[PDB]
Amino acid sequence: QISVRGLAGVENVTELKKNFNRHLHFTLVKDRNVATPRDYYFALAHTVRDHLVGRWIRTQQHYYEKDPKRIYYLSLEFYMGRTLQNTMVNLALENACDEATYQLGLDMEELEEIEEDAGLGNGGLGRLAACFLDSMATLGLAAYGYGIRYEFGIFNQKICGGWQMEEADDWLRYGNPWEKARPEFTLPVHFYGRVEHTSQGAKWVDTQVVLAMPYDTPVPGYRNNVVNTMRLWSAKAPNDFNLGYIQAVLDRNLAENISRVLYPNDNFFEGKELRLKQEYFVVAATLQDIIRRFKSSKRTNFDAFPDKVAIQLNDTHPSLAIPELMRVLVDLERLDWDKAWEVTVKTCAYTNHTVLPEALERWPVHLLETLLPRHLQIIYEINQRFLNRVAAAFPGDVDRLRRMSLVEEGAVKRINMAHLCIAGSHAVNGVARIHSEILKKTIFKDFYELEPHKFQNKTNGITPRRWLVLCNPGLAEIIAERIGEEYISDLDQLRKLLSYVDDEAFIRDVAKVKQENKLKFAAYLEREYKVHINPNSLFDVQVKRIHEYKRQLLNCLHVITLYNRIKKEPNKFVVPRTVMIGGKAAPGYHMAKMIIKLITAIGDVVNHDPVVGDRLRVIFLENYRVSLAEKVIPAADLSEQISTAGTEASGTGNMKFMLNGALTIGTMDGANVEMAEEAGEENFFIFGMRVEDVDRLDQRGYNAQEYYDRIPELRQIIEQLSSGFFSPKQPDLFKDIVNMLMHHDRFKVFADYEEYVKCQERVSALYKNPREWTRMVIRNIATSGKFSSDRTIAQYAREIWGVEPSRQRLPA
Amino acid sequence: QISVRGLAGVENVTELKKNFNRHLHFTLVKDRNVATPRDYYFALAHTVRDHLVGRWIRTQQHYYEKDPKRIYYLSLEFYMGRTLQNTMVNLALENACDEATYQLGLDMEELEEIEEDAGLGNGGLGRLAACFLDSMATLGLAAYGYGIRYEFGIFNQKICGGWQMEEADDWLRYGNPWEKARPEFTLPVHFYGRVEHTSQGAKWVDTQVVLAMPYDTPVPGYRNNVVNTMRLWSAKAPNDFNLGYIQAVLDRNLAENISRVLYPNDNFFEGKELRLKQEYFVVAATLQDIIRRFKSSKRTNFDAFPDKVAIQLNDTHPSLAIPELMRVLVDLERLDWDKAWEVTVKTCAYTNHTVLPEALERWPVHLLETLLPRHLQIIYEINQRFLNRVAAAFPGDVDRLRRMSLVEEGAVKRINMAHLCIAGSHAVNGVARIHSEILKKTIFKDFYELEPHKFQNKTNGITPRRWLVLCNPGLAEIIAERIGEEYISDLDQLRKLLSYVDDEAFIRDVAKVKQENKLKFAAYLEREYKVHINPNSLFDVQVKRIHEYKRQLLNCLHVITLYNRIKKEPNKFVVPRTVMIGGKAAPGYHMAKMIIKLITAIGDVVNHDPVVGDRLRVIFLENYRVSLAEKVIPAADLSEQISTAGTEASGTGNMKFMLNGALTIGTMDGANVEMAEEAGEENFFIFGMRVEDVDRLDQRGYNAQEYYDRIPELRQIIEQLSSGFFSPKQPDLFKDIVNMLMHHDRFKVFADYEEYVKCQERVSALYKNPREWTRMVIRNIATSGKFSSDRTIAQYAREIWGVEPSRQRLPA
Ligand SMILES: O=c1[nH]c(=O)n([C@@H]2O[C@H](CO)[C@@H](O)[C@H](F)[C@H]2O)cc1F
Ligand SMILES: O=c1[nH]c(=O)n([C@@H]2O[C@H](CO)[C@@H](O)[C@H](F)[C@H]2O)cc1F
Repeated sequence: QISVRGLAGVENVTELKKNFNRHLHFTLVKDRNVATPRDYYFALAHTVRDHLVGRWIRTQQHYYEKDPKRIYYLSLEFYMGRTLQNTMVNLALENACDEATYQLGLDMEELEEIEEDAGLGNGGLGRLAACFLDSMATLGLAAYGYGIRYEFGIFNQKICGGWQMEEADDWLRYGNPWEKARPEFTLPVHFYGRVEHTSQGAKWVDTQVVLAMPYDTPVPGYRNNVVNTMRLWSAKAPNDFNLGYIQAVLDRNLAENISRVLYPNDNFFEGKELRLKQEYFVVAATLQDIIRRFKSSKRTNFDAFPDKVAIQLNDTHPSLAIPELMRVLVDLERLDWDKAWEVTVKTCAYTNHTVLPEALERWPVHLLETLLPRHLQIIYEINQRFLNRVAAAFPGDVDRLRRMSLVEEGAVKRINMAHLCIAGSHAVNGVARIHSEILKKTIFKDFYELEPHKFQNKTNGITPRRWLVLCNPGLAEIIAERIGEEYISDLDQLRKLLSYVDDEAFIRDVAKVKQENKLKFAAYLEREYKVHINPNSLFDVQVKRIHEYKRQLLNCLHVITLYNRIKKEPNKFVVPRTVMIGGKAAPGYHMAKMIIKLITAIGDVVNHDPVVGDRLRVIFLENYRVSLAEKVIPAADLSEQISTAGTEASGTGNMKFMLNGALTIGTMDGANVEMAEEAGEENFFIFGMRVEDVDRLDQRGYNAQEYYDRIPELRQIIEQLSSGFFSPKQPDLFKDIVNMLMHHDRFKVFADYEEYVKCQERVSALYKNPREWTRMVIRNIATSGKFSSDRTIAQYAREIWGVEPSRQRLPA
Repeated sequence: QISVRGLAGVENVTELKKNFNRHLHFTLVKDRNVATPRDYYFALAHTVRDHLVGRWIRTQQHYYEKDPKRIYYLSLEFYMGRTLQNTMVNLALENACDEATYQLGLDMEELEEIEEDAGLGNGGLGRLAACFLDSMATLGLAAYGYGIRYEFGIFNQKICGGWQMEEADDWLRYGNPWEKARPEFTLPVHFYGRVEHTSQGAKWVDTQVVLAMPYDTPVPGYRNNVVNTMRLWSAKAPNDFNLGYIQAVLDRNLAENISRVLYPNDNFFEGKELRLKQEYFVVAATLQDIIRRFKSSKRTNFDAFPDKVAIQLNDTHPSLAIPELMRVLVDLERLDWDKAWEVTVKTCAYTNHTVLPEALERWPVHLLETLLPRHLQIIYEINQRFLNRVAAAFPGDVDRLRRMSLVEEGAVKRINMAHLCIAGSHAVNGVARIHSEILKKTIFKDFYELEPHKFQNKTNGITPRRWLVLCNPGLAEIIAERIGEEYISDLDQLRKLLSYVDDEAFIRDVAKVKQENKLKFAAYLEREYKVHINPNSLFDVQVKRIHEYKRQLLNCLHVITLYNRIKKEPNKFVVPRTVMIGGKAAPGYHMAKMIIKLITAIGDVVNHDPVVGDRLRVIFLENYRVSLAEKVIPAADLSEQISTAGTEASGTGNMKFMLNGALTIGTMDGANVEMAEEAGEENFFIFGMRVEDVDRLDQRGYNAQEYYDRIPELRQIIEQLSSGFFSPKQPDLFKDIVNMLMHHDRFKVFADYEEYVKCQERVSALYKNPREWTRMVIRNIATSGKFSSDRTIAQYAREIWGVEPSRQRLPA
């Protein structure tokens, strides 16, 4: 049908149909008379998987023969979404499978909807890991993603009576055709116990043992025949575990609970023992596997270890890799401390994802003492040696010594895991230019002064395979018609589109693709949720995890302003909008749960007011996840990126909207700054305080009452919330929200309100002129190239890992 | 190589090799360079499984079209063992696969050893269910086995310091290629709650829900292209289960624990709540599935239900089927009580497996009250109506009323599940002629008097596929050479062998096959256990679960007698023996654990005494299970079947030894009586008290001291045990054993000692004359035909289920 989806050759289609029928019969044990759409999905998945196998085997054979430096990406989260379409895209099989299934009397898009998301992450950090795996394979790097195979991923969100309810994400119920269990590579992991000192060093004894069983999932590169591996560990009890008899067998669950469930917190640290066990479990199994592969490659020369191994730490979650590597090298391999430390530093690098104090991992010493006694001792020794260096560099500066210590003093002694990561890594990076600068100026200032060479920036990116070709084939096609297909793995080529900004045909085509996407999404909503929207309205979208810093509340204030203005002048023309907000709240985060209730409560009033009509709709998008992002992002006109300046490290949702033809309303925060720089400030809707303005306000003290007193429209909204206008049956329902905004608002919602509302007026003004709206859109798409994760990964490769990317094809 | 293993045609072999390589590549994702023997096993298993699929699909299609009466065999145990070789035998693929793997450079027998036993049973009762499934498929019956998919089967037994240790049987660790998950047929099961009475009958409300997910395993018939189904249920929590958040997800384990582990008790009732949950879980899911299939076949006519459905209860474990069927028919389908009861009685039949009082299920009322409140009410109503019938038949007989009641009075009120099964079944059977007679004379006398027509006998049997063709191909072949292959599904044809009892060639061939089997087994022991035996000795074998009634202790007394006699006259000739005892003890059964220690302790003394040499060896066979039975039984010369008369209902191990060329030393107990009747008493080594003799001794009182006083050789053994001869470091180790034998022996070990020892002398006498030993063996094999489970199943089919067996082939 469309060019970018590849060839549908007679031979290919014939073979696909044949193998589909083989799998339905032999694999699924069904015939066409009893088969359901789910059976058909699985028959297709197995058929496509078969095409990965040969390439997967020979890629791994190639790495053994060539013996390149290996890259190990350690993460507690891999937010993968669905795999079927992504695999077809990367293998150039989409059109062929579409034809084959069509000839069998099946709709492929209907089959695609059956696959469960692999929802093994919370949001930005987890999705970054997924985009990174795609780019590393596309760039021919010998890379492995290592994580945990959670039996339950991020919860499914149901909205009941306007409230979030959580349901278990039982994603493995029907099986996972993509993974391959590798019980033969099972490894032991140790917990608890005690440390014994012998004539020949320390020994960690009397431990409890949990087995780590790996499951491997293929990661295909874009049309280069490279297939890399994501290896996820599952927890298993040993067979003599607890071994009255019945209870001992039932108690195996205690060991296996380690890999049971993903902690559903986003940008928030919870110091629970089970989470610490998860962090060590992934680190211990992964490091053993790395060392095994290093020894088996081509007495043991660990001096060359950093030449053949790079370990990237995604946040501090796998920070225990640092003392674990020291433990293995010193206690087991018998290297001297100084040599082991040199190897460790040159091997490890650390990526920071936030500056919010509540997100920083600070583990109580008493927890580490009980669970990991040898690691605590190693951490104390690292700290002593590090502080000896600080004292030599800054003699007499006693406060610097306490500020920089890995051990924090107080009520409970804690270990600062970020301090550990900086000390034990050769590179530390932030994830956008402004964020990386904030790190050097504020929270890691002391460390930057000691070791300036360690600090880098690597601006985040997204993969243009999932986030353009897959989710928006209509846009991919009209671009390819003009500039060819090379841009899919070289996104900077989108700049060529600048020469079409005055092209009347292109303008019409860009706008046509957006309309079609909006129609399709408007239909999706009616079918699956019985919600009814006007597809001719401006689609105003804010999708991301619910958090006070992201300021969904500022969006709510604007929505109520628009409603109040309509009620004041009902017969005045306004540009129609559909305001869509979606995202999950952490189950324990009360204020985020209250914000969801507020959004639905506003919808309850606005959507049923006869005077409003179809001029304003407010919709909460339930169960926001990767597969939903792929649907809504291509349909969006306006992307809301409105975090308080200095709080969103980078953002990546922002980049997805830019690539897909939405304009951005945003603060100068995270990557928004670089996006505006690339496109031109005149092609962005920037408003509000800059970081420096927030700093000034903090200095004199933020007083929300001042804004309430001086802005009549703001006062009206607060009075409506307080008096029960949006909750008639429970007048005081939103008291906590009002109290927070008036007395305890860390994120200064009122301070950006006036400029936000005015900027929104400018958006509505431009939308009234379709031609100029679309020309600005083209200027955004054309300059989105920098935000490909291929660019990001090439920078990590050259500046941190010391490896060269390759666009060269492996033989098919 | 050998005829009975089928053809190895060029086309077949070529295709098998091709598919083996396909599975290694696509299914296992390996090449020949990295593959292990386990990978090769799996590639073969998938290749063989592929051959089952077409036949499995069309068998189930055939039953839908023909709509025959369906047979449902309900059991908490299916002791299946390994599946690979059994499947090859039944499909006639053994020689072809042997050739194909040979050409690939692999040894098939080595690959077969990799498969884990499906050890989903304890012993005789569970293995009977497995043999029954094989026979039902071979006889073309539309039969389904229904049970629980335990994640952990019967524990693996390790012997440490002479003691039993238990390890978890993690049989699913590497996957199970034979099963197919069917999550689409998942069904809810209800627990707890309360009963509400409405205008329209009772309602069971406020329940907890557990999901039952089925897994289907194919059951191939012998070369008839029939493939039946064994459907095993797995427990799953619903997704809103318990739905702070983390704990709610972790607590799912509580629901899923229902299918976690097999209770390891053999002939012993333990009244634990979890076991009751297992029993209802299998019954509730199974009955819903049966009713669904009945409604979907060809408003709803339940009068015809018993014409299309038979439910066989394997012991009382699934007895809740009776009140569950009443519940569904009365509460849900709204039938009147009397009609529902008629349907229930005509549908259900019950098989009793023991008369030992400690094995009988008597559930406390308080347990049923809390867990299954509606079932308790239904049971009370069944009891009231049943007792009203008894009162009408036997007016004034008040003690009969209390004896026959389903409710037992006392300290704790209990429900007698055997009484429930008799009341609610149209047929009740024992499992050997003597057992069935004991039921009518003793424990069920009252019930027999009320309803004599209900009581039947169905003597147990074993499948000649697993228990001859599979485990003893050498014997199968020499038989086939003379009488053809038809006997494999018509075992009565073995009678033709009586005309070869004087055939010098046949005599030599029978003895040659035994020697080879013994050599192979003697080698297996050295390889896997480093134990060294003389293959020219008489192989004296007792393998079965460890229990006081089975009298492994009587065997021990004989062994010590032989040792003492040798020590008394060292230079006298004795027929050399290897005495082998194996079997598992229930983890909580102290006396059985002590018996295992005694056996190893005797071995410790006997096997290291230089004066004994290789004339006497005592070996404990570790981890006795189905796969081990297949190895040892063909190697045995003497089969020990020495339970106290009246205690072993039938036995089936006895039949396996008879078929495989061992002679039997035994009491007139269970099926031993019918075996001796078939072969002729002169061709059996019968000794000891008959049932009537045990009864007489009980009347005057059993006094063990009398035997100790009158038998000097017995006195010597007891003094050796007491004084610490067999435990020098712990002199009083066996005090409990001596005390039991002297003061509290329910099974009268001393009373059979003299006759047992004398009978053993007659065995040794015959073994000295190889030719006459072998002629007696031929007379046993030739008359083993009655003990085929094909005969047993044909009797169930005609006399209980009302269906006709068929040897007719389905199209391939
Ligand atoms: O716990 C966190 N969970 C999360 O999604 N993040 C996010 O990481 C993304 C990838 O770098 C960035 O784009 C965002 F700015 C950041 O908020 C940060 C966290 F600390
Ligand atoms: O719990 C029991 N577990 C068991 O193996 N059985 C056995 O059942 C076999 C099959 O009928 C018979 O051959 C045996 F006589 C009997 O002991 C009886 C039980 F009650």
